[PDB]
Amino acid sequence: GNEITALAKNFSTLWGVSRKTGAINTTTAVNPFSVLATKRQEIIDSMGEN
Amino acid sequence: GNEITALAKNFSTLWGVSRKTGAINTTTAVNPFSVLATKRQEIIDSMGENNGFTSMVVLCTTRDFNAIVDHPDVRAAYEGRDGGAEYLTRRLGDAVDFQVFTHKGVTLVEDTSGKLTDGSAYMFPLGVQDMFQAVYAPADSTDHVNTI
Amino acid sequence: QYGTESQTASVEALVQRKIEHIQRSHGIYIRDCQYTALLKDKILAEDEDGNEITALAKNFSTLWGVSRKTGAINTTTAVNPFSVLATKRQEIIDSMGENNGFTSMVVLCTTRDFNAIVDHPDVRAAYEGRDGGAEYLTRRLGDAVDFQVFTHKGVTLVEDTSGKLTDGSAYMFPLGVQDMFQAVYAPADSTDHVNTISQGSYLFLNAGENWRRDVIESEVSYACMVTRSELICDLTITV
Amino acid sequence: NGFTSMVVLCTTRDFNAIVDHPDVRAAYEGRDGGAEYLTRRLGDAVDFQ
Amino acid sequence: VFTHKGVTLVEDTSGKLTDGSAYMFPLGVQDMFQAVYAPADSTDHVNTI
Amino acid sequence: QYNADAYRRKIESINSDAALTNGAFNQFAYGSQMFEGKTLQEIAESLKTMQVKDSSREDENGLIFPHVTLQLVSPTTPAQYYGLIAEAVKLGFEVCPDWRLHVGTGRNFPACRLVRQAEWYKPHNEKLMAERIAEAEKQ
Amino acid sequence: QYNADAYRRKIESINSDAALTNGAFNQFAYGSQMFEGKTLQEIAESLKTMQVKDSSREDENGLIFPHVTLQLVSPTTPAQYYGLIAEAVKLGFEVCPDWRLHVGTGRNFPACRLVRQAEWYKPHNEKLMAERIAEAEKQ
Amino acid sequence: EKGVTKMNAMARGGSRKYIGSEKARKEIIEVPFAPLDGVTVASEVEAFR
Amino acid sequence: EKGVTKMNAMARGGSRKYIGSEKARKEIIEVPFAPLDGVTVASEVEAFR
Repeated sequence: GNEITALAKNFSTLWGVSRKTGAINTTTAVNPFSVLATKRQEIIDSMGEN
Repeated sequence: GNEITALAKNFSTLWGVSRKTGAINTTTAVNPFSVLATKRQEIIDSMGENNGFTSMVVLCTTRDFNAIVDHPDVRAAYEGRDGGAEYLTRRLGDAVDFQVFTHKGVTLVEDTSGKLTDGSAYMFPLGVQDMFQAVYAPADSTDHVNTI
Repeated sequence: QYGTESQTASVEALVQRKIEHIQRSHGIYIRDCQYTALLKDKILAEDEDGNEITALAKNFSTLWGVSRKTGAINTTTAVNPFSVLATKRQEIIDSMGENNGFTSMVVLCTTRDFNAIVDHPDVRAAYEGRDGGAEYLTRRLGDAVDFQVFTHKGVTLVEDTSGKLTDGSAYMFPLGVQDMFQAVYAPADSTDHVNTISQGSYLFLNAGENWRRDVIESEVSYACMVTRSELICDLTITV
Repeated sequence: NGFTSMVVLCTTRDFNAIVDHPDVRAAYEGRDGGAEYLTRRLGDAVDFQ
Repeated sequence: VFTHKGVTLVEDTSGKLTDGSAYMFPLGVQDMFQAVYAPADSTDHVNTI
Repeated sequence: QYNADAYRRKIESINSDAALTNGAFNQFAYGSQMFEGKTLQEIAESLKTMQVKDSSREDENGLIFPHVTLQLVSPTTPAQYYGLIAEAVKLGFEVCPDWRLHVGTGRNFPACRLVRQAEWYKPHNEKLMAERIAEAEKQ
Repeated sequence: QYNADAYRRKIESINSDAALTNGAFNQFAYGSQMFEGKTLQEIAESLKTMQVKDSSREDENGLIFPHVTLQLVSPTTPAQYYGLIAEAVKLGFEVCPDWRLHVGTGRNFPACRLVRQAEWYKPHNEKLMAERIAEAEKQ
Repeated sequence: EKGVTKMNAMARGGSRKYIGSEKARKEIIEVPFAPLDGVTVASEVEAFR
Repeated sequence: EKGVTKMNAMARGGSRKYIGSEKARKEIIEVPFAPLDGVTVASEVEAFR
């Protein structure tokens, strides 16, 4: 159960690309979906002409 | 004249290694060959398993070669020997004419092609197996595809 | 298909690569055995996970009841490192007995330790102020590799750049003493190759044992031996 | 930047008068036979300075 | 051979020179020393190179 | 042994009057460490009345030899090497008149053999010989 | 020409204060003939206040240069070569402190560059320059 | 890399033969293609000699 | 101007094999002619045949 680093290739470090992240805590207050919407705009901007 | 990022894969990123650095101010009194030997030792420490190499060469330009050689600490050493026809490269080739100097284990080599920027030398070991590889791919035809 | 008879074009290339790989691996193994024997005084026996097999990893200081000399040299200190090597040269000389026939007093060490000891204030005046070169017997005899040699006061330093030595470990031992370092090969693990003189490193082509492939099997049985292990003087260098 | 050298072609008088200057007289006197590829590659065929 | 002050002394040991006879002359000047061969003294070897 | 000319005849030959005419009794002052953080005058003064050092199988620190040879090594500019020769001779440290005695460690060809002054060597040598003989006798 | 700095600036550079720091103005005292029938003290005295000689295209007998370089040739024992260096420095003939300026005629490697005294060179150089300028003006 | 042909170990006479392979660092890249086809033969014997 | 390097990378297989240049700075000159016919092949110097 130990990863074979010669075969386990991270996609980000493979395609020369990076991935997005986020941080939400729904216990306190506010609507969490604002962060999701902002990530949606970021993703659709990343797609761009598609 | 713009690099194609889809084909110009970097070397010390594809494997996960990093080159070393250096600094040789020939105007100062510190021996340049002291720094050269220190970097040679640091490179040797990074080989480990096989660690069998023919020679330790420093590829420099004519200006850098003459600035390092003409250092007060190295002059006498160069004037007395200047290779003395007892260098590995001078005995292996024996026909190509370029300046060489072996001192403190590192072989200074002068590159006269104009491809090296002044004030930039590259230490590296000769003879290390499969450290430098190159290959010829086939043509762009449908008859030489999948052909040697 | 055993094309060593009509070896026209491709045999002398694929075959050359195959053996140049197999014997390269076997040479790596044998160098490991030799360095383990000389540095650690034991036969190199290990498991797959890297755990020593105590049944085969027979030490040499107990198999003969002799003890290696030990020493320590501090380059930062003011004492001449070769003065220490001068005294412990004699300690090995005395234990040689009445059949002393050593060629040289090899003090094989690492690049860092070599540089540290030769850069000592007492040593640099002779290393820089002499080192005639092409006069040391080892340098003249070899003349085919990049290693630093310094023969000062009988002691013959030799820098080892093979990476098998950890820093601060100089192993002083005589060279040329007859029957002090011995090596042995053994036959294969076949019924055909039992009670047969060892042929070096073995190599077989196994085809019918499987169907998914054909297997090449290489088998080397090797063990070094340091009989007179009372002459090697392990040292410790602090820089 | 592919230039191998930087040659200054001149005559015997110009060469002998430009290198005998006080700031370069000593450097010329204390020179070496391994000047450059010119004295090495083109040697034994043309006797130049 | 002794090349001092441009002058290039050359000792001749062929015995064709009497002592006290030094013959100073430039070398390499084109068409200063010329030699000629001639055909034989035969009717077949007349008007022949 | 036990001062049986090992310190009576050896020291007599070390001072002598023909040990200058002959060779032997030579101290080498190479470069590198000998120049670290020292002036030319300071080095020249230190060269005078400089006893022997280690690795000498004959007498270890066997007093001050009548001949000191300074040679040119790789980490030594010709200004430094010829600096000592001129500085030393100024303070009365004359050079050996025998051309055969100007030799180095085989290689590093430039080597000059400098003869010390009598006052700087013979008194100290005699005093050290007397003290060593007395100490050996008191045993 | 006609004393247009050919004897005003040339002599000024010959004496100067940085001609010692830089090279140039070097007189070679080789062996063979320089030792025939002469003592070490006599040769050392003759070396001081020794003007130039023939084959000098620059100034022929152009006064006394600030640097005299004595080197070792084949017909010269090391006793003779190191004899002059010690003899000269005794009478105030100090050696050049620049290691790059200790060179010979390419071959015959051992060569020491000795710097003359100011009194032995500059007064005579100035007097000769003044006399030459006066003689050129009177024409 | 050390380990792929690392026979080492000590195995055991009779069974358990180490079949060392795989786990080797290996990246495949695309070889850049550069044509110098810029040319126009006029006669050139059609480069057929 | 400022560097000349042919044989670039170029994409592989089906791609543009640039066999000509479009943006450049070209000049046309007429190369001088020079015959030296001054000679007279003697009937013996016709061994060329």
